[PDB]
Amino acid sequence: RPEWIWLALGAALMGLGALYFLVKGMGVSDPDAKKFYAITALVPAIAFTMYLSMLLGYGLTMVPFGGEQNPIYWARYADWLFTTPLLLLDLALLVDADQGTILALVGADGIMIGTGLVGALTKVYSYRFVWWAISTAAMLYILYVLFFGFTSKAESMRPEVASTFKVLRNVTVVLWSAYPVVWLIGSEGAGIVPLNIETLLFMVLDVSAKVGFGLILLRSRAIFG
Ligand SMILES: *C/C=C(C)/C=C/C=C(C)/C=C/C1=C(C)CCCC1(C)C
Ligand SMILES: CCCCCCCC/C=C\CCCCCCCC(=O)O
Ligand SMILES: CCCCCC
Ligand SMILES: CCCCCC
Ligand SMILES: [Kr]
Ligand SMILES: [Kr]
Ligand SMILES: [Kr]
Ligand SMILES: [Kr]
Ligand SMILES: [Kr]
Ligand SMILES: [Kr]
Ligand SMILES: [Kr]
Ligand SMILES: [Kr]
Ligand SMILES: [Kr]
Ligand SMILES: [Kr]
Ligand SMILES: [Kr]
Ligand SMILES: [Kr]
Ligand SMILES: [Kr]
Ligand SMILES: [Kr]
Ligand SMILES: [Kr]
Ligand SMILES: [Kr]
Ligand SMILES: [Kr]
Ligand SMILES: [Kr]
Ligand SMILES: [Kr]
Ligand SMILES: [Kr]
Ligand SMILES: [Kr]
Ligand SMILES: [Kr]
Ligand SMILES: [Kr]
Ligand SMILES: [Kr]
Ligand SMILES: [Kr]
Ligand SMILES: [Kr]
Ligand SMILES: [Kr]
Ligand SMILES: [Kr]
Repeated sequence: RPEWIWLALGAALMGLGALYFLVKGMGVSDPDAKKFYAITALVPAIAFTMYLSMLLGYGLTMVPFGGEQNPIYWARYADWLFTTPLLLLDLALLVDADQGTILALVGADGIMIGTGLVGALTKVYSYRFVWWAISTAAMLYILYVLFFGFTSKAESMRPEVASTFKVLRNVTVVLWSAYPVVWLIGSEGAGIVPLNIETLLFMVLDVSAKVGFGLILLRSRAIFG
């Protein structure tokens, strides 16, 4: 399986990212700051587990569509189901979002990843893209609440919080927006690029969205109470 190279590198970078965050957090006692270390280290730990599972051949299924048997890594969606809500919780704790907003984001993130997977398992080529469209609408709902709602909340807090939140907000909009496009061009969608290139592109986005995001958050004074 040519994609195995990117599964192995993906596992190695998520694993080292998780260990990095844990070692950096050992120099921290602030209760507020520890909550962000715990969440931010768990995200690449979950991704490490799912990349290792896919590398060893677990979390793969064949879906017939477009008159072919198509390899679909469903473990990718299992990873995203747990990690995308932890990343949204990092942002929600930074701007001290209320519990209702937190539930609405988790729910919307559940629809985004759930309909993602339904589309990936859909046997009628055409309907794959209806589910992609619903998943994308849910992502746009999330990015709207983050970009407009959370910025407004962050601007009513201390400037250190507004400043860190804006950088994390900018990275999230850019990286999250790439995912639906990679799905469209990859083996899950139109099959313009082969599985091994889809895997490489998801791996770069995942490492950027977990380790990159995590470095920006945990280097900031905004996480201290
Ligand atoms: C750690 C990984 C992260 C930040 C993953 C993000 C994943 C997405 C934003 C996925 C979104 C998708 C759509 C909006 C369209 C349909 C397919 C998905 C699931 C790739
Ligand atoms: C600049 C990046 C913004 C990304 C988050 C929003 C994603 C798109 C979702 C729905 C459309 C929102 C309408 C945007 C108009 C701008 C309004 C304003 O700046 O006052
Ligand atoms: C056929 C794979 C189903 C995915 C389980 C969440
Ligand atoms: C699906 C679009 C979400 C934006 C809310 C105004
Ligand atoms: Kr590797
Ligand atoms: Kr550690
Ligand atoms: Kr956590
Ligand atoms: Kr996991
Ligand atoms: Kr895990
Ligand atoms: Kr596994
Ligand atoms: Kr799995
Ligand atoms: Kr799983
Ligand atoms: Kr998982
Ligand atoms: Kr988990
Ligand atoms: Kr969460
Ligand atoms: Kr996020
Ligand atoms: Kr959240
Ligand atoms: Kr909710
Ligand atoms: Kr929910
Ligand atoms: Kr979720
Ligand atoms: Kr899922
Ligand atoms: Kr579409
Ligand atoms: Kr999808
Ligand atoms: Kr960015
Ligand atoms: Kr970015
Ligand atoms: Kr986009
Ligand atoms: Kr998109
Ligand atoms: Kr496409
Ligand atoms: Kr990418
Ligand atoms: Kr990227
Ligand atoms: Kr980043
Ligand atoms: Kr860090």
